[PDB]
This record gives sequence, C-alpha cells and structure tokens, in this order.
Amino acid sequence: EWQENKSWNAHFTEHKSQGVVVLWNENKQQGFTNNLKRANQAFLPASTFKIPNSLIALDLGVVKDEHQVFKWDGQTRDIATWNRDHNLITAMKYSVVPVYQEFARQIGEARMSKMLHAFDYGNEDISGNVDSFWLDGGIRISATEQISFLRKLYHNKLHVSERSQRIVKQAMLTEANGDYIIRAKTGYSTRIEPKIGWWVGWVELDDNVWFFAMNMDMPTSDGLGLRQAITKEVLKQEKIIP
Ligand SMILES: CC(=O)NCCc1ccc(-c2cccc(C(=O)O)c2)cc1
Repeated sequence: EWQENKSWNAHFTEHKSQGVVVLWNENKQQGFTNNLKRANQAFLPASTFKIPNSLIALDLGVVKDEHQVFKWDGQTRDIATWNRDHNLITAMKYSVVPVYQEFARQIGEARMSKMLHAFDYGNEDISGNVDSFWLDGGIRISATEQISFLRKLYHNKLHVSERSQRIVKQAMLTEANGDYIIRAKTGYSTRIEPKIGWWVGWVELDDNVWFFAMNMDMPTSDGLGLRQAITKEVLKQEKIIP
C-alpha cells in the first residue's frame, strides 16, 4: 500500500537539502515517498494552515465569499504584497498572515478547536495564541496527514458545507494548462526548529488525481523556490506531468 523510493532523495541531495515528498495515486489508492519516517514526522503547518483556516472562516460566515475585501490595517509590514487590500483568493496567493490572524481571532479558540477535531487535522492541538498557534503554538501535522486531509477536501467530505470546500479549492488554484491543474498551498515555518518549507495539494489529470505533500529543510528564505521545483521534478520523473 505504501512504497518507499529512496532514489527520489537525489532531488533533495542535488540541491544540498533534505526533505520528504509524499505522493498518493487516487485511482490506485497507493502511496509513495522517499522517506517513510519523515513522511510521518509532524511539523508546524505554517501557512499550509490557511487551507483549514479558510474553510472554517467561510463556514462560520467570518468570510462571506471569495470577493469580500479585507482592508489593509495600515501597518507597514516587510512583505510588500501584504500592505494592501485582499480577498480570499489574493490572501491565499500571497500567504497574507495578518488577514488570517484576524480570521482566527474572529473564529475564536473554542470553534477553532472543535473544527480541527472534526477535520481530524494533525494533532488537533491549538495550544498557544489563537492568532499565531499555527506559526509558533502546539499544532503539528505530518506530510501523510496533510494528504489525508486534502483527500477529504477534494471529495467534499470535510464536515463543512460543499460551498465552503468549493471556494477554498478555488482559492488553492496555483497552476493550470492543457496537461494538468495544480491546487495547492505553500508553507514556510521559521519560529520553531527545524525551519522548513511546505507544499501540499494535488495534481488533477484527465483521468486521475495525484495528491502530494512535501516538506524540506529551509535554513534561509533563499531556497523557498525549491519547494515547487523539487516536487515538480518528482512529478516529472514519475511521468505525472510532462
Ligand atoms: C514578516 C515575516 O513574516 N517575516 C519572516 C520572513 C518571511 C516570511 C514570509 C515570507 C513569504 C511571504 C509570502 C510568500 C512566500 C512564499 O513562500 O512564496 C513567503 C518570506 C519571508
């Protein structure tokens, strides 16, 4: 059911990094990874948490729809794209932490905790500050647990409305061409060691869907582009994409 392919380690070694890629073939119900241990090691979700956070905010009416404008609070932050108004689509695209911190404040501790348990999301532990626990609190999730969560989202099986799930999957849209569609979310965890990057989501083909979750050591922001690059090299090697 689960197969380990250590030859994929070359895609990390060649870039002088270390990490895990996990792939799941939905048609065949078969999983593949370069490192079974790390695939089941739990890390801070960082901005990958914007997927569940979006779902919860939409289902509770904290976010009306993907068009509602979240006005910049006028505080200059060091990421230029954060210093502007956003909707759900652009806030996800630019991983706008302060917008999602306000979502979490409006969701509140109790509803956040219940919903993450309903989602079976990671260790389901929101210990810490309600507006930052996914960055430096107690919540943890593994690459295999990300895939389990994404598969439910894909099939609209999470315990929120179909509409909420459709909107979040729209907001996850990352790439689309005549060969495939990628819906995914990046993450970048720096507040707790080890610093890592995430990329989780799936590849839609004409006749199958491949779910993926990767994380990798990220000692500096210089390597963030390797999250997508390494994943796509694995997808290419496995002939999932051209
Ligand atoms: C204020 C702060 O958060 N500093 C910590 C340093 C930091 C934080 C976030 C990003 C970041 C932002 C948006 C997108 C991406 C990406 O992965 O593409 C990365 C870059 C640097």
